Amino acid sequence: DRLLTTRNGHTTSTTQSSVGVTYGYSTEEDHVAGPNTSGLETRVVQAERFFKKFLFDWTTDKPFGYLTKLELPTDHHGVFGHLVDSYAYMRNGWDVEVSAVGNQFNGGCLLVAMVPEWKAFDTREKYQLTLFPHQFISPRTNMTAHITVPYLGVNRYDQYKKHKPWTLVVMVLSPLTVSNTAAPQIKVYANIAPTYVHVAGELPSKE
Amino acid sequence: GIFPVACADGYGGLVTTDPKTADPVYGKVYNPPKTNYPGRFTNLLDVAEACPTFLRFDDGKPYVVTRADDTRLLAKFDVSLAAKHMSNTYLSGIAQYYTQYSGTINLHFMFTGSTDSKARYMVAYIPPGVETPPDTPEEAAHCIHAEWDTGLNSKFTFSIPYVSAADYAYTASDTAETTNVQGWVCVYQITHGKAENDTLLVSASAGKDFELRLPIDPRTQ
Amino acid sequence: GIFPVACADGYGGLVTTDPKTADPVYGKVYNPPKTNYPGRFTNLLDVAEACPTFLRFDDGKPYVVTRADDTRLLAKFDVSLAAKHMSNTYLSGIAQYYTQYSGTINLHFMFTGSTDSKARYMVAYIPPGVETPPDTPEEAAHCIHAEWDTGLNSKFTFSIPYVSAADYAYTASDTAETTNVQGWVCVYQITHGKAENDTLLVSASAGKDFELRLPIDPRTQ
Amino acid sequence: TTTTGESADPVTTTVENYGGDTQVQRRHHTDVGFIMDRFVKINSLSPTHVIDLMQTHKHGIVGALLRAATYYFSDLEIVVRHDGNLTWVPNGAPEAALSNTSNPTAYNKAPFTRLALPYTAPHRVLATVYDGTNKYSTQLPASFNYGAIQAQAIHELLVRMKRAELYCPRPLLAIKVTSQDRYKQKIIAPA
Amino acid sequence: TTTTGESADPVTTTVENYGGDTQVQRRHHTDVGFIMDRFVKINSLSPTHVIDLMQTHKHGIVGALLRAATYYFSDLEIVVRHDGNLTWVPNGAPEAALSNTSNPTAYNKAPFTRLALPYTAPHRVLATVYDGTNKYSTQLPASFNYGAIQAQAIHELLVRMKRAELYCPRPLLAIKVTSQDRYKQKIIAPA
Amino acid sequence: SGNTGSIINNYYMQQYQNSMSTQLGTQNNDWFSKLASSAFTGLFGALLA
Amino acid sequence: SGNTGSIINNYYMQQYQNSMSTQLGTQNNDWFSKLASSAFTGLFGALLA
Repeated sequence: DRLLTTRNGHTTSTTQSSVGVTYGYSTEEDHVAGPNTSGLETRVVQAERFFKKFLFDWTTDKPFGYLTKLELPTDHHGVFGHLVDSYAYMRNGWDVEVSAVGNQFNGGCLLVAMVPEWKAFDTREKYQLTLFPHQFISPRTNMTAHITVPYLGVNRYDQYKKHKPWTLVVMVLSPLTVSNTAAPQIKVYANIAPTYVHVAGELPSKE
Repeated sequence: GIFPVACADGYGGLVTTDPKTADPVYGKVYNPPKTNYPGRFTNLLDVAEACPTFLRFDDGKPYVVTRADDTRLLAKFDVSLAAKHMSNTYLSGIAQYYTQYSGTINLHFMFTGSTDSKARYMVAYIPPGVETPPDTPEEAAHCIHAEWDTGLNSKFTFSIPYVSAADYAYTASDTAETTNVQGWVCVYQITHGKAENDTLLVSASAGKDFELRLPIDPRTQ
Repeated sequence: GIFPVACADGYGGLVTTDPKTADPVYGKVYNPPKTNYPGRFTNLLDVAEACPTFLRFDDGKPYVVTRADDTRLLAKFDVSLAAKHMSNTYLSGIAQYYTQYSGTINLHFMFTGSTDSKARYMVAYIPPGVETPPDTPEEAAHCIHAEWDTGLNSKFTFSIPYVSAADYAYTASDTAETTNVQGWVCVYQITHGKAENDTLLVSASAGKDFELRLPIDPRTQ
Repeated sequence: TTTTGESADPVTTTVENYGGDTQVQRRHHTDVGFIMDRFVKINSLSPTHVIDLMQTHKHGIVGALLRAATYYFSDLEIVVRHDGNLTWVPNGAPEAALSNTSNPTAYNKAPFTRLALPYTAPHRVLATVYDGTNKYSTQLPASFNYGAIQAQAIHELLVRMKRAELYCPRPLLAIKVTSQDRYKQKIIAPA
Repeated sequence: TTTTGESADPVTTTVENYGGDTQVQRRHHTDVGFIMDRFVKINSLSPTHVIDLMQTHKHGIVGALLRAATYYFSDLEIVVRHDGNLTWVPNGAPEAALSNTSNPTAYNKAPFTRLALPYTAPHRVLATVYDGTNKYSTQLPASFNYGAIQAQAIHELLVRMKRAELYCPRPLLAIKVTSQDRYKQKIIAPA
Repeated sequence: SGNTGSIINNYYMQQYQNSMSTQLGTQNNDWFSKLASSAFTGLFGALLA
Repeated sequence: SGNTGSIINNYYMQQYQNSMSTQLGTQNNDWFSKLASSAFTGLFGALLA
C-alpha cells in the first residue's frame, strides 16, 4: 500500500499506486517579498486548488520519443485565470499529478517531467530528459506520477501572458504493449494545482 | 641581481574611468579656507528629494486646468523618466545619466484655486498589462489610487510605487517600445464646484528608496 | 634613486587559461539579490551521479528487447565514454571535455514488461585481453557478473569496475585502436516467460569514485 | 541493488556489492566555477558589438557547458584587439552613448585590451533559453547582455566568465557516432 | 498627505500610506565626489591652452553636472597628447612663462602625458556663473582657471575633477521631447 | 573618496598628491542632506485604516 | 575561487574588481550536491555472502 492522498484547498486526490512525490530543484520557495513589488503583493489562497487537463492517448503506435507538452500556466477558467486578467504580475509554483490508467497487463513506460524554459528538443536530447525533475509511469508498477516544483525565473514575479516558466512534458520511453487482457489504450490526464499564488499590480476594469 | 618582473600584455592602457591617480609635479599648495561654505550637496538624490520640480502639460504649462465639460481625465502620462511630461524635471535631468533605476517617485499636486473654488481629485497608477489607460475614474478605481479634496491644505502628495518583474528598470525608452513598459499615471477630476479655469500644479521628486545605478554619458556631443 | 627591475623575456603574454585577473574600470555595482535561487549545481559530477541518462541501442532506442529466438546476447558495447551506445548520455556529454578519467560507471536496467512478463538477466564486464566478447552466458559467467530477475522492483543497478594497467584512461579513442582498450559489457537474457516484445531500459550514471581530469576543448568550431 | 525505478529516486551502487573497494576521487576539474573560468572566442564581430555570452560557440567547452544550464550568473573579463579607442557601456544604455569618451574608454595600447567588467543586467540572473510567448511590447530578451563595446574596428573578442554560477542543468551532447562501436580519432602521440 | 504647499517645506510620502513597504536603496552612483571623478574631453584646443572646466561640453555627464551647481572646488588630473614637451603654469602666471623649462615641464613620452595638478586659484571656491555687473578695471573672471599648458602642438586634452565639491544646485535639463509621450531611442540589444 | 580603488597606500606624500585644504574656525555641512532628512513623512490628519 | 592562483592580495579594492552580491534574508544551496549525496547506496533485500 503506497497510498497517498494530496490536498490543495478544498480539493483532494488519492492514489493507491503512488511511487512518492518528486520535488524539483528545491524543497521550499524563494522569498516572495522582494524589492520589485514594493510592499504591494498579496497571496490568493482561493487559487490554490486542482484543475484538470487532458494530455493525450497513449496508444501502441506512438514510439519512443513521442512527446506531449503543456506549458504552464495554461488556459484557466477559475479564480486562477481571473487573477491573470486582474493583476499585472504573479508568481506561484506547481503541484502536478499525472494518470495513465490502463491495467497491470499492459506494458510500456512514460516519462513525466517538469521543464523550466521550454525549447523543442532534438531527438538526441530526449535521452537526457531525466536531468529535469521527473518520474515514470509503468503499468506493472504505478498509475500515477506526482511532481512538485517551485516558482523560478530571471524575474521574481512574472507576466504569464508573455512568458511561461514551467512546462509539463510526458514522453513515451517504451511503447505501450497490449494483450488480450490489457487495456487497448491509455488516456493520459493531468491534475494540477498552483501553489503559493501571489499577485501584484491591480489592473483597471475593462468595464 | 635585481627583481624579475613580467610586463603583462593587455594592461596599462589609459581608461577614462580608471581607479588610479596621476603622479604629482607641483607640491605644497595650501588652499584658501572654504570652511562652512553654504549650500553644499554630496548626493544628487538628496537634492532630487528635497527640491521637487514641475511636470509639463499641454501647451507647456506646469499645471492642469479643471475641465468645464463632461471629460474627467485631467491628464495621463507614461511612468518613465523619459516621459514628455517629465522632460523638464530635475529628476529626469539626472536620470538621463544612468541606465537603470528602481524606487518610489513622488508626485505633488497643489491647488491654485480661489477660496470659493472647490474640487475633488483622484490619482491612480495603472500598471502595465492593459492596452490603454482608462478615461474613467470608475474603471481606474480598481487600481492603486487615492482621492483627496480641496481645503485648507493646498498640497497633496502621492507615491508612484515601483512594481515590475525585474528589480531594476531602464531610465531610457527603446524605439520598439509600443506601450510604456512601466505603466501610466492618470489624474482625474471627480467633481468641482465653481472651479472652472482654476489650476492644479503638479511636480515630482525622488522618494525614500529611489535609486539610480550605472552612470552613462549618452548625449550627443 | 628608484627600484631597479628586470623585465623578463618570455613572460607577460596573454594565455587563455591564465590564473590572473584584469584591471577593473567600472566600480561599485551591487547586484540584485539571488539568494537561494533553486537548482544550483557546483560540480558536473554531482549531476552526472544524480541524473542518469539513456544508452542508445539498435535503431536508436533507449532499450533492449527480449529475443524470442534462441540468441541470448541482448546487447554488447565498448566500455568507452566514446562508445556509440553511450553517445547520447550526459556522462559522455561531459567526458568529451576531459582527456582522462578513472572510476566506477554505473548502469541501470529497468524492466518495462507487463505484470505477467517474467525474465532473468545477466550483465558481465569482459576485461580486455580476449579477442571477442562471448555470446554465451556460460562463457561470460567466468567474468565479474551479476544476474537478477523480474519482480516487484523494476530497477537493477550494476557498477562497471575500473580495472586497467594505468591509473587513468583516455576518454577518447584513437583510430589505431582495434579492440576497445577497456573491454566490453555484455547483457544477456538467461530466460523469460511470455516476455516477448517487452523492454529493458538501460541508463548510465557516474559512480562514487568517478573522476575526470585535464580539461580539453576538442570539438570542431 | 534492485529499486523502484519509477520513483526516480537516485541510486548509486558501488563495486563493494561484488567485492571491490571504492576509491578516492578528486573532482577539481569538474568544478563549475573553475571550468567556466577561461577565455573563449566570440566569432561574429562588428565595430559596435553587444556582449552576449550566447554568441559563444555551441560546441566549445564554455559554450556547450553554458548551454547545459538554464540560468546563470557571472562577472566578466574581456580581451579586445581593436583599432582606435575602445568604449564600453553598461547594460541598458542607448547605443548612441558608445560615441562618448566619459563612458569607460580604453585608449589604444598594443597588442590588445584586457578588462574586468561587472554583471550589469537588471535581472537577478540570466537565462540561456527563455520561453517567452512574446516578451515584447529562439529570441532572447534584449536585457540579457553584458553591455556593449565600440571601436574603429574590432578584430578579436575573448570573453571570460568570472564567479560563474549555473542552475537547472539541461542536455549536453557528444559527437554523434556513425561508426559501429566507438568514435575513433587521431590522438596525439610522439612521432 | 496634505500639507501647506506654499511654505515650500519638503514632503516625502512613502508607499506605506497605502499599504506598501519602502525598500532599501544604495546611492553610491549618485555621490557627487564619485560621479564627477572621471575624465572628460576638452574640445577646443590650441598650442597654448588655459585650463577652464567651463570649456567642457554642456551635455556631457561631467559638464552638465558641473553646470548644475553654482560653486565648486576640486583638484585636477589631466591627460595631454602633445608634440614636443609640455609646460604647465599655475593660475596667475604671465603667458610668457610657458616658454620656460623650470616651470613644470614634462618631456615627451609616448603615447601621452598624465598629470596630477592642484587647485591653484586665489578664491576660496570657483563659480560656473558669475553675475558681475563688470568684474573689470557670459564672461567669467579671468582668475577662474587651473593654470595653462603649452606644447609644440596639443592634440588631445582630458580633464578629471579630483575631490570635487559642489554647492548651490541649479537647473539640469534632459533632451526636450517632441514625441507625444516619451523620448524613444535605440537601446543596445544583442543581434 | 569617489572612484579610486587602490588597496595600496600612495607612493607620493599627500602634500604633493593633492592641495592641502586649510581651515579658519570636512564637517556635516551638507545642507541638502539635512534638508532632505527633514522632509515630512507622516500623514497630516486623522487615519481610518 | 576557480582558476585563479595568485598568492598576493589584489591591488584594487573588491568593490571595483567585482560586482557586490546582495542578499534579502553563498550558502549550502547546492540542490544537486544534496541530491547526489542522498542516493541509495546499499542493497535492497537479504544478503548471502
